[PDB]
Amino acid sequence: EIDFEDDIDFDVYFRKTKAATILTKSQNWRATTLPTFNYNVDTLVQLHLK
Amino acid sequence: LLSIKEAFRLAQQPHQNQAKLVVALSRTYRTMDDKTVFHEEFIHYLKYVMVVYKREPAVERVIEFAAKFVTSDGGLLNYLFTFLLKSHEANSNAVRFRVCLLINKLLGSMPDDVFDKINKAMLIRLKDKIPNVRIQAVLALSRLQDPKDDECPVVNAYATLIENDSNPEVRRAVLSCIAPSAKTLPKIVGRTKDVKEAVRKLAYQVLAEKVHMRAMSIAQRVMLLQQGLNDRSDAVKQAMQKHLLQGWLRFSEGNILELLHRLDVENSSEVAVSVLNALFSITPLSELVGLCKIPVETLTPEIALYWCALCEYLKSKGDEGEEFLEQILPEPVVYADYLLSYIQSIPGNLMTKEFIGQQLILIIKSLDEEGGRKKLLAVLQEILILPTIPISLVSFLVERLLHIIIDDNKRTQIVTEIISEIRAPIVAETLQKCLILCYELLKQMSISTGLSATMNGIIESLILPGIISIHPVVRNLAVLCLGCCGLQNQDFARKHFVLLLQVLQIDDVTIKISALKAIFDQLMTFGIEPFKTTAKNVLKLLSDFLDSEVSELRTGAAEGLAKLMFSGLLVSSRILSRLILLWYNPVTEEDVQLRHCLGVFFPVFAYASRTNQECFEEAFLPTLQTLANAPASSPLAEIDITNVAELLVDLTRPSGALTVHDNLAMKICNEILTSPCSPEIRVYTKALSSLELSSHLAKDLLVLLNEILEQVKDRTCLRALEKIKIQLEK
Repeated sequence: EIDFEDDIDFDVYFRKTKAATILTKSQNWRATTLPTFNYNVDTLVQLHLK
Repeated sequence: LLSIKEAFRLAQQPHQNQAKLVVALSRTYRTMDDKTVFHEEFIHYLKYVMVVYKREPAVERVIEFAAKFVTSDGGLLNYLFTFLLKSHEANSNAVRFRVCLLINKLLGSMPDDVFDKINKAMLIRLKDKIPNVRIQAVLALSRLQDPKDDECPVVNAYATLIENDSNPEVRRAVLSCIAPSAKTLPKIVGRTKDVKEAVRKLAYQVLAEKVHMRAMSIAQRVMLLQQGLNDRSDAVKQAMQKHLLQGWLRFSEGNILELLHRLDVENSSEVAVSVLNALFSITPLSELVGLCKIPVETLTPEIALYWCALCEYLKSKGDEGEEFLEQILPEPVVYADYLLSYIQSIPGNLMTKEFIGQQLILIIKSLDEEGGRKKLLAVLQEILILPTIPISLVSFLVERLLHIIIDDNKRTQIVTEIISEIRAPIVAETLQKCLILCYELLKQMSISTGLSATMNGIIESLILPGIISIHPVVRNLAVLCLGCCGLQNQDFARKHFVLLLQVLQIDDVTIKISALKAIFDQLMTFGIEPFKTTAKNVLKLLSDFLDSEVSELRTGAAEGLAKLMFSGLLVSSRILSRLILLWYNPVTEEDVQLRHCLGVFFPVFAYASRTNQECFEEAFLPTLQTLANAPASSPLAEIDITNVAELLVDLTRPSGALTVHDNLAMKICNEILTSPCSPEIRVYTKALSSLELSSHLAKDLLVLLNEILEQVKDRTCLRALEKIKIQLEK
């Protein structure tokens, strides 16, 4: 519920300071993307010719 | 009248019509004179809902109202726009979020340097500390894109953000806004590999719904179809199949054949079959079989592969498919003549005719009747005998032929008949054709009927003489065949096993690989012992291939040795030391098969039994000493010793009577006491501290640790050793 009655000094909220955006330094797709091999332990007991 | 405050206080309520409030207040606006007094009033009460970050529904209702109302000196929407752009750098996270939100909602509901200031301001907020603020900025800047104008600063930011933003929703946001352009397309399709399932699911929708099928290369279409089809979640599978495939299918007019042409069926046919099978299971048989008017001879590879994949499908839908299957296929025999007449039409480069040939040769195992078998075996034999036929089809024909015979002796005979035919007239490829039959005969042959005296004919006639053949393609199949024979009779293996080793060191590289396979399959089946009662050095030979320059040989040797160890047929702390080293060796970083194989073996081998772990414990010191003694030139000097020791201690934990770690603690204390100021002193102490020491070893260990504290001089290792001491004292 929002009380529109009491005169709140909204300057505290809208006022400017430091610092708004993420720093220039800050990353790669390596973090976002999945890495594409499969080795089943059964292949360890299996033959090459059959 | 209705004041802005009542209008807002009312919009706050859940069940309160907004269309009405617009009309009430809308008059209140025009009825006022000097609108600027209303303008300043509107923003003032709007501030009460711009300072709340959390999505309380009351706040959201007013925002929607204020935005809807406004978009249903210059003002009022322009007054509000001016105010938002001045407040978009406010210290409050809520305000910045609300500002972007309102700008977004405004830009979306409406029918001058304000467009420029928005584009500028939101482009800044794309870098906001708060993820949600960045999201609203993206949504805001969404309408302000321009695909045509190269290097738009919105599409650029989107291109950066869609791949580089830490936050999944920010990316997922940019993925739904980004305009499908030439440079943009790769980023969009690249989100089908995104870590977050929701992003991957969405990428298929945007692709299917915002990009045309033409825009994508044939190679991309297969990547999407394949990738999405075996993606970890059925949510992503269903997403691609529902939006993308059924969408790609729609552009074809719901025709599967036309769709196949677009997937480059010749090369990526396995993927095409998957697409087919997935598509088959969601359409009635009456329609799928409909695509076939009994065969029609002039066909494309897309047509051939379809019918082949459908016939195999229809045979799997057991009974119902029996009816629809008999619609497209003729009785087994009449198909044989059909198969035969095609193979004849083969001497611009129509690889395509070899491919289509395989598909029809492969349809054979969907036929069925004893008379028909003989007449299928008849044409199959005829085709195999006929020259000019490409060897690519040989293996496939032989397999289809051997499937039917049922009898190992009848197979060896039907085969013997065929080889003698090909051996009558007079080159190397005539030898290849024969050996291809020999191979495909040996591999499907059961162990019981090992080396029928008829086989020994072929072994003596074709297989053995093949090994010395001048043509390399001949030797390879010869070796492969010899190894398959050795598997049949143990005595046979013993005689020619020495020959197989000969091939290993002397012969060509691609033959070696076959040799390794042979030797390893035989060692795995008969053990090492029966072969040392001629080649006493067999273990030395296979081992020295770990240091091979050829990837296939490293991986062949390495894996073959790993297999022998896992089944307890080989016990060697040396070779196991050489394996662990090989796995860490930089020379192996791009040997994916090798590095992956061992990665599984070491753990599963270690925790299988104490004797296995004991093998690692025996190998502990020799490994780290092989490392410490490596000159700067070897790739081994690059290796990190601590990583290797930690792995060994890990594999040897009793969490997988003096335990193995107890013996280790001894070995290590004995080593530390031998050279307490060694360059590796740090490594050995860490290994010591991370061990899982038994309780009863503490008194004996304490004795050792005290003396170690006397001789060890590195203050770093000492503080760690004292720390171990207090634990024992407990």
